[PDB]
Amino acid sequence: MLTDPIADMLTRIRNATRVYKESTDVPASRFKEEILRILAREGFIKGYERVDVDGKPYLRVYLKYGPRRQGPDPRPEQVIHHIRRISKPGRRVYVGVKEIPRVRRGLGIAILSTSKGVLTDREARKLGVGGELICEVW
Amino acid sequence: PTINQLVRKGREKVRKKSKVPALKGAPFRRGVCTVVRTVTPKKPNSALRKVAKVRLTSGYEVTAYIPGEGHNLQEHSVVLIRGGRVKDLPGVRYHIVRGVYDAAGVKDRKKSRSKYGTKKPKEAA
RNA sequence: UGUGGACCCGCCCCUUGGGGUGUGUCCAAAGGGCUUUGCCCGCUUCCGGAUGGGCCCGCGUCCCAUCAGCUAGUUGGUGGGGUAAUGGCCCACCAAGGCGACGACGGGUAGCCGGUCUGAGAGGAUGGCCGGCCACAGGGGCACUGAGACACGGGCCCCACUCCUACGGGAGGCAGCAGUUAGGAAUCUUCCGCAAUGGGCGCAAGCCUGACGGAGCGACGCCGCUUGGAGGAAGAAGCCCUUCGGGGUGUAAACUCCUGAACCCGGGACGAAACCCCCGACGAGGGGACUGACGGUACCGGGGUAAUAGCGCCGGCCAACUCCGUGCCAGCAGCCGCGGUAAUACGGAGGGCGCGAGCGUUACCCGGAUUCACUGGGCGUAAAGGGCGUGUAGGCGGCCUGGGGCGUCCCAUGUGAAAGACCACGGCUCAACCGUGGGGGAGCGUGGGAUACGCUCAGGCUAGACGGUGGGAGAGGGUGGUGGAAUUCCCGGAGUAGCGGUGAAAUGCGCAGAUACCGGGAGGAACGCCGAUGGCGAAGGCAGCCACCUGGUCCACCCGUGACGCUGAGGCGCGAAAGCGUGGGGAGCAAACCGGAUUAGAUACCCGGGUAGUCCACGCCCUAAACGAUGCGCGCUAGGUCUCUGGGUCUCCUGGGGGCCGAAGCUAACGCGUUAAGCGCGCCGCCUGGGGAGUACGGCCGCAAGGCUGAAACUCAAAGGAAUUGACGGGGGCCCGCACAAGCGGUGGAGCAUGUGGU
RNA sequence: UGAAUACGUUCCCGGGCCUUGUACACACCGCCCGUCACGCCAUGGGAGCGGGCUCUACCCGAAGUCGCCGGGAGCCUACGGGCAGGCGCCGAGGGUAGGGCCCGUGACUGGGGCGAAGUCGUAACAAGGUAGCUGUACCGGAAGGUGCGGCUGGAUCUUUCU
RNA sequence: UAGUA
RNA sequence: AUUGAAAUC
Ligand SMILES: [Mg+2]
Ligand SMILES: [Mg+2]
Ligand SMILES: [Mg+2]
Ligand SMILES: [Mg+2]
Ligand SMILES: [Mg+2]
Ligand SMILES: [Mg+2]
Ligand SMILES: [Mg+2]
Ligand SMILES: [Mg+2]
Ligand SMILES: [Mg+2]
Ligand SMILES: [Mg+2]
Ligand SMILES: [Mg+2]
Repeated sequence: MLTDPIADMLTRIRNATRVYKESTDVPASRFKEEILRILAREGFIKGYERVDVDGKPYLRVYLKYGPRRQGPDPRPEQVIHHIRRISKPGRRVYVGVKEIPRVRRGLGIAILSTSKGVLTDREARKLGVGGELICEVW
Repeated sequence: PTINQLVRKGREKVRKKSKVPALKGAPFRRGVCTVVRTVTPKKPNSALRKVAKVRLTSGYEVTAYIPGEGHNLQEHSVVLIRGGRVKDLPGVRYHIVRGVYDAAGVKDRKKSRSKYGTKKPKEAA
């Protein structure tokens, strides 16, 4: 049926970015929109925007890459190196402010859903809340 | 396995077993000798290797190995056992301790005197 | 006598049996000492406090499902008893209930915790000592007394055991401290003291305390310290090497000065100020005296002797090499492995390395082992995808809005004993040890709050799923029917000597006329060409042609429902071949079997025959290289090419299937690569070195054969996967050489020469 | 002085290049499987004999608490009652009959692991000399061989052993 | 035939 | 004796 929408998305982005595509549709939800803002705000993507495709709501996603590169294999470095579900339908992961992960001594995100709303780790830490630990990007 | 599966079945603990029933753990056990055959080994080796069968205070009757140069052991000798495989002698999982009971020390032994069980000498000493 | 308290009844408040209250009934007591009329130790009733405890509840608490069904006080009721008190705790009567895959019942094992050890952590293992809770006091019942017990040094009965016994009967219980014995690899003194702390009785003095405070024995553990310090040769002797020059032990000894562990003398503790007495008032406060087991010890001063070193190791891993000895012997060995006359691996030497009052060994625990993988693993060929479906429980679940606030997050607060661990600062000359203070924490109760995510409830959507209509291909399945080619048999014609069979043969069949040929008939099984790299099915599997009955599936239209979904333990059903039962049938083929061959033999391969069986009906079995060795579903990620079946606007485009090649990526590799072995989510099933073994036991199923589930002892240091270079093949292709063929001359036979074997 | 013969490369021996399959690497004089025999070890089945736990039925039942009596039948009484004693229920445990179950011994008997140089073959690895494996079914000193169906995890377009 | 590259 | 052996004289 489509068991995890959030993961599907996290993956559509993993997959597209690895053949250096410019854009990617994902079928649209509010919670999906949210994660994308944090993604955009921390400059892992250029951004997103709604659309309609065959009568139906998608969110186009504008990926972003490094500069073309030197020697044999000139493929760019990649702005999103690592994106990964953590809470999952078959095993939900919840953490309190005291146990929030510090992805990659600082250089990394951990998107994280709380009662104050969807938030990065430092956001959440400073707001002092924890929650369902959605995923991590670096 | 899926987590649900792990929740249903768990992982199973690994329990490896004793390489040595000198029963009750016991770092040593008392024997009375029974037979003092001589055994040929295996694999790529040859030599006449000294052995005893031993009735144990465990109720066990087992083949143990007499280390060192010469020995003083026979049908009623009465030994201590420490366990220690031989390797060339399949089914030989224990050692006789030289220097306790009717097992002799080892005469004229100068180097590894503590094993072999042989008191310090008095030559220029 | 009734401050009061108990109980029945009533009323009030409170809310399970808590307070209060009114009548009625019921219930107290003990005396002793004096510094004797005024104190002290006591007594009785009540409410309270403090401390200790009883019972109830939520959650947590090992292994086996080869233990799957358990239960008659059993589950609940009414009323009794019983208790300090709830309750099938016990009893009478009524009812038919309770528990279990979230593992009841059964079997094994175990006192639990603070903590200890290990680990980076998660976790694993553990519960000695010290502290907390439990249980037990030779084994099994029971009660009495009492605030408390169903009582280790109280009682009763039964059992076992030991002792006394006048044979009737009695006595007894170290799992208190010592100590004896027995088992055992192993575990101490029948010690000093009540001086200190604590406990019990006493108004006190005091009496009791193997609690305790000490001493004794164990290097059993941790810490401290000694066996000397500074001089001292181009270097003694001895012992080891030696290319005979020399090298090593080695500043090491000798010997020169120095200090002075041990030992002798002198002095000598803290731990102990209370209770008690005297002043005061039996208070507060003041004063005073008694008391040391450790002990003549610690510590101080004086004197003063150069005064103990062992164990393991030196092949690699792992720090340290040479000579002799020994020859797959004697022996070593944690693992790989050393030893067969030159051994750094064995045994001794010298020397060296490591620890040092220790050093080795065995056992057990965590580790390394991400080798049960939550953190943190896997399944095409390495161990591993269930033979396929159907679907039960369970796990999981699209887009939008709203309510609730169970999951989840945050803040306060309670709990989290002391000891331990940790950081400080002290005290024994240091430390070990010890003390004082500090700092933390999950988990759980309580109050308050958040609502993104998960849950739930209400309503909505249409992208998932399902239906409608119209169209399609198909060896998908079941039933009946029917067609022609071939073999075998029977009848007829014609016709003659063999046929068949092999590498070669023989058995065999044939003059009762076979083989080969023409006609006719009977019967069973299987369907040539079409035919494919094809098609259908969930698998197994499905193939002449016709008809009937019936399943799945694809497309187009975008019409209907409105998440109706995915997976699926167990259950049920299907499941090739062989096999089994009853009854048919039987042409060809053929285990077994009977013969012919071949061979060193030939229970085989080759030949001639041949029963079961192969086919049909009904019923069983339930397995497989049941193979894509690849579970099912969904979403995402270049292309090219061939092909089956649809549709369109028909160079081609858009589906659905079947193949090959290959982007990215993956993989030990070989390979996979929109038909994933990619990137991801959900669910199931499975693995955890090899042999023993798909064996044993057990349970279930089967008429049987047998199937499913499925170990251990013991043993090995491997068993494996893919690729590499070789070598090899009674594998392939291509080449060459007096290699064979084509030739010419010879050895092998004779006599002798020479060399060798042997005698 | 002075020949004969060579078509040709299928065969035998030695060899060169490419490719293939391999369980060989002491490299085919390679590896390797099963019976039989010898020794060591652990183990399954097992008639009887022995010992323990245990469930069900009936019967006997100490101590003790509780219930009833407690009499013209004993003792105390203030006549209310109390005590001695007797009856009962339950009850440690015991007995008989029946089952289920563990331990021990076990005559007789099945295979298994391991052990420097024993015996018969030659199944497997090269097309392993009849491709191999495989479920099943008969058969045979042995390894195996046949039948039926399946899979590629098969190469090819005179006769055994070391 | 056993040990031995 | 033969190679270190087992076998074998
Ligand atoms: Mg040694
Ligand atoms: Mg681990
Ligand atoms: Mg399959
Ligand atoms: Mg299903
Ligand atoms: Mg200090
Ligand atoms: Mg059949
Ligand atoms: Mg039949
Ligand atoms: Mg035949
Ligand atoms: Mg089987
Ligand atoms: Mg050989
Ligand atoms: Mg050898």
